Amino acid sequence: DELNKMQAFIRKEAEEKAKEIQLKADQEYEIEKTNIVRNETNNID
Amino acid sequence: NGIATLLQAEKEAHEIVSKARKYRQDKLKQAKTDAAKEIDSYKIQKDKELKEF
Repeated sequence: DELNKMQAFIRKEAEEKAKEIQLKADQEYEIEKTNIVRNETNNID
Repeated sequence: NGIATLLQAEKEAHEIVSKARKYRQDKLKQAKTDAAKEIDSYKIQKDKELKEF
């Protein structure tokens, strides 16, 4: 009902907030993986 | 009721938002994989000099 809609909207807002957090964390992980790739290149070197 | 139907639509929005998080994470992982190929190419270029030597 109305109470469930507010809870679902809060979950939707939390999921939307998590989507930005996940994208930001993944972007940082992608940069970190690039640094790890450089270490892998150094191992290849 | 009508309010209950809106809850399902709002709940479905959370799944869509959560799905976008997975897509965003996958895209960054693909970008990281692309950066790995460039690192491998640079290492291959260094190995090319060793092959030339």
